[PDB]
Amino acid sequence: EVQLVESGGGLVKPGGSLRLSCSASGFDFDNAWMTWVRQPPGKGLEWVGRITGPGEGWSVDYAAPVEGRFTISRLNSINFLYLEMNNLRMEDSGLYFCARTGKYYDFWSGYPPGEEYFQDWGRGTLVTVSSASTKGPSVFPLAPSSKSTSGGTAALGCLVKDYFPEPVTVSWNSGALTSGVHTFPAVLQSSGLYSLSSVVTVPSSSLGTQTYICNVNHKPSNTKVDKRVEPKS
Amino acid sequence: YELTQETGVSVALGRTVTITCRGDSLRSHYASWYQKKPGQAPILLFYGKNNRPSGVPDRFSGSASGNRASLTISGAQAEDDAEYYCSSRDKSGSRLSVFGGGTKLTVLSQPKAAPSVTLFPPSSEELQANKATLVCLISDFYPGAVTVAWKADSSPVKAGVETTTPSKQSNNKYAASSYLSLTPEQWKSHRSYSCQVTHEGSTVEKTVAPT
Amino acid sequence: LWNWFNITNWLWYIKLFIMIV
Repeated sequence: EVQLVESGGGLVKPGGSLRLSCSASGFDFDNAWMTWVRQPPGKGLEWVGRITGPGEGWSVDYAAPVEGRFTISRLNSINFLYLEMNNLRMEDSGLYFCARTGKYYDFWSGYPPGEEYFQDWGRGTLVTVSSASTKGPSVFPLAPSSKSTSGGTAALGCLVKDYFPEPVTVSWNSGALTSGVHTFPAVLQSSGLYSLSSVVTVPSSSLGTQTYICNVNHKPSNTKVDKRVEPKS
Repeated sequence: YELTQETGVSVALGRTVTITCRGDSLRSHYASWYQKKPGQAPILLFYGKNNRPSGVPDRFSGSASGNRASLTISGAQAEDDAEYYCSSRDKSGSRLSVFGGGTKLTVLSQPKAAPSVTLFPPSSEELQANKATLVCLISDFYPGAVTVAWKADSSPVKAGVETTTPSKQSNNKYAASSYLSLTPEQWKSHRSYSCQVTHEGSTVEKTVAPT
Repeated sequence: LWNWFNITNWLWYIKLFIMIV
């Protein structure tokens, strides 16, 4: 019957602060060690920090990327763990979990101070650090190349660079060209901005006679771009 | 980054497979192991020398030797398809803990598919705006785990790389893209740049050069 | 209410002793 519930996630400007809270029930909280863990969307888990128990004097440790900016704390009568983050960065964006943390040490084979492990977890609370300013895309043509494509065909594209927020839509020749289009999911860059690419594979013999235009649309910035994509000369 | 795990490992239904975690601290400390599925909380699978928590099927067991910790899954099931993370001390004697980079465990549902790779050089237009991006597009692969490496002439480049996590296309294979940001001066000064895509221990490398 | 760090060191120190002897 062990229940861990994190709270306090939300949009923050990248100089700001945020306090997170982890409610606990179903175990002896007052003596339990607790760890905070984060995961950026589509990426790995990262150990944030850990508060010890009585008899360790509630000593606290922190991963190097958060020393001095982050402060772990707790209040035991109501079983609530806490995480105060100041001077946030885009790197700090992610799903933050609180974990009930056991301690392990094998007398014969161990080495101090053994290891810690995360026996129970909450479902986490979502932290988005971005300096949200609408940004319209820059669109550049990706000129036709036949190297990677099937016989008689060529791939050409548009790179859709540094926009915010999602989404952008891409069509080709005003939607008259659907066949052979691959519009790739966006990357979220460390700058907090998105980029994507769309490519179409077409007959090589059409390159001299058929005009190709990518119609890029970014509704949040009210920007439309029609980029003609020619062969390099 | 002191704990290294395979990026991807696959296993056929019913077969046996082992993931590795690697660091110098593993010579001194055991690792714990965690299953992680999208939209769900991590689940502790195994820890220390011989410890499987209540509720975890016997087919999961960890081991260790040297600088390695191995999680072995015996009799792989559909539900084992997930990401797996190891955790231990970053360094011997440390009070800190660290996670490995994660392994995508694929329980195979279709045959293996090799990626198509298209590499575009920077447009003249972007160069004229005093920027340069190389675009390495990667598609139609399965399992959905790739490693992307960039090279300036023959030297690894790490700076200016943004690479998506692979995601499923409408046909159920995966796509990804990687972007290398350079200054026009870097672009014009090298003989070439390369995008290298590793998939299931096979590698495709495409190379472009300023015109 | 002992100290996990001190205790683990204590145990580590005791294992060396036992191994030497």
